[PDB]
Amino acid sequence: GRQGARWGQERRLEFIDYRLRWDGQINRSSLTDFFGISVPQASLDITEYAKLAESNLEYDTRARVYRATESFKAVFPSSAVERYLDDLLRVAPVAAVPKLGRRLNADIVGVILRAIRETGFIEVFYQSLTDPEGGERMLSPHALVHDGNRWHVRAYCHKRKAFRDFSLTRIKCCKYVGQDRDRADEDYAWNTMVNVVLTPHPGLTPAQRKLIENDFLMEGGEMHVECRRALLLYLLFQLNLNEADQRPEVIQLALKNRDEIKDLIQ
Amino acid sequence: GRQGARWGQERRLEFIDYRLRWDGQINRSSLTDFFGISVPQASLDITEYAKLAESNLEYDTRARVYRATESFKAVFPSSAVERYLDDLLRVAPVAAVPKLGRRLNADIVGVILRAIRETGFIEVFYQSLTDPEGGERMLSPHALVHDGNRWHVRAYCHKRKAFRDFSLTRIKCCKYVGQDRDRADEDYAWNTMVNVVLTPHPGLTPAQRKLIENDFLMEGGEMHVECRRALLLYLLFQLNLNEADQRPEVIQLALKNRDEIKDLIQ
Repeated sequence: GRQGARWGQERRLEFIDYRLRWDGQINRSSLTDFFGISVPQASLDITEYAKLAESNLEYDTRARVYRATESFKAVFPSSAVERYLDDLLRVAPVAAVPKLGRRLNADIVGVILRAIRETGFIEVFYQSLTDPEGGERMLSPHALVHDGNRWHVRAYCHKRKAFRDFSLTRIKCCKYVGQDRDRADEDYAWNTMVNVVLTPHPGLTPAQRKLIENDFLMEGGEMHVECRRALLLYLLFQLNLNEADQRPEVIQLALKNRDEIKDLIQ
Repeated sequence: GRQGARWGQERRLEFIDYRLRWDGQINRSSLTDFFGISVPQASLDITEYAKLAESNLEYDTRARVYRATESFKAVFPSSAVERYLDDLLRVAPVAAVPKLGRRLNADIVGVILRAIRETGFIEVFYQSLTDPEGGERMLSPHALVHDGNRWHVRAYCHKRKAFRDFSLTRIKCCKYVGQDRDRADEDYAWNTMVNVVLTPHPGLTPAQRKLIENDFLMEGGEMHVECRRALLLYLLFQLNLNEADQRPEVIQLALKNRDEIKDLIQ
């Protein structure tokens, strides 16, 4: 009722805050288009956003948009994540492809977050298709990493004496067991910044070569992205350059009837 | 201040609501581990959740967890999306791989949502690497589809007289232009349910064959997933079965220095 209305309105205020942060402006008809609300309601939402931050935005009468002011500081922490729009879209017409992969375990994630926050020791049972028997492992983690769909923890392995990555869905048990020293400054790969230069794939026709350079805002046929050395492997996966242990276990399934399901594709 | 505290607490109430929906229970130490709050605060959060739905949960003194009651109905719409935990993790230690892909355009998404809601005509400029020149197109959409990272719109193409998929980042312009008739019941592929049977990949050793069947809860070495015919192609991408037009444009980049960046991988 009222709680459902205040909850729904709060997401629209986060939409406003997001649009101002990333696009620099918002139209009243953006709210009506996106959420299916009336023009009056969109006017109430904009007024409510202004009560939280009176100088975050300003109406431009000629253009008929609200623009982010010079003093704009986002009101909600959610505005900082680029993909938050995807979440707003998914929560407030929309359909999903079936996810084959395993579901993230909130208990294991919580223990790892605690251990990162407190620089703790954790004892895990890690089990992978590369070593099916699995084994217990002693880790000191210092970062939880999002790779599109997949999560992995960056941690110090103590028997092995090196910093490594561990896929969250391959962690079957996770227990906090002690307090450690901070090691983050010894993970050189994690801290070394690499300037990755991308160009349009050789072989593209002139037209698709110019399209891709326009789509990715390249200067002189080049694009620059800063990556930590310990994350290069994950960036290259997006370009489909490698294919191996650190990809999902879903890849290791197979269709019982590959002939019959292929016919059904159109 | 107070607004920041009520906003932060609301995410913890959504965590509670999510855990009850998906895991059936929540521990007080789950809140403290995940959010870094004090035990007293976690007690205040649980009490606040109970005020919204007094019978959604019940404390089990022996196990020391709050369990979802028989009458549990989620309090927040966000609890319905499995991947909402990933969003809570990303908003409230955490790092991200650089996203190479283009950012979702909220204006275009809003026009498409409006057209789906109102069964409208839309006029788009669609531009792809398969046809670089691009072209204007007349579409009547009826679903917005999430495929992990990627979005596409399922729509009726009128010059072509068929239902097709259109990647959202390849839509460069989108305008609502008219009102249409409802066509959803004529999209047979979208409405035809397919029972996809998956098995462990042939060739796996006995150990990794049993691991994967335990990980995906298979009965008799088999797994069943319902897919709409018009979504089979996207399910097969997760198994890496095809590789082509409907994958990201990012795949069509290349590393300027493939030798130097390969050395840096460890």
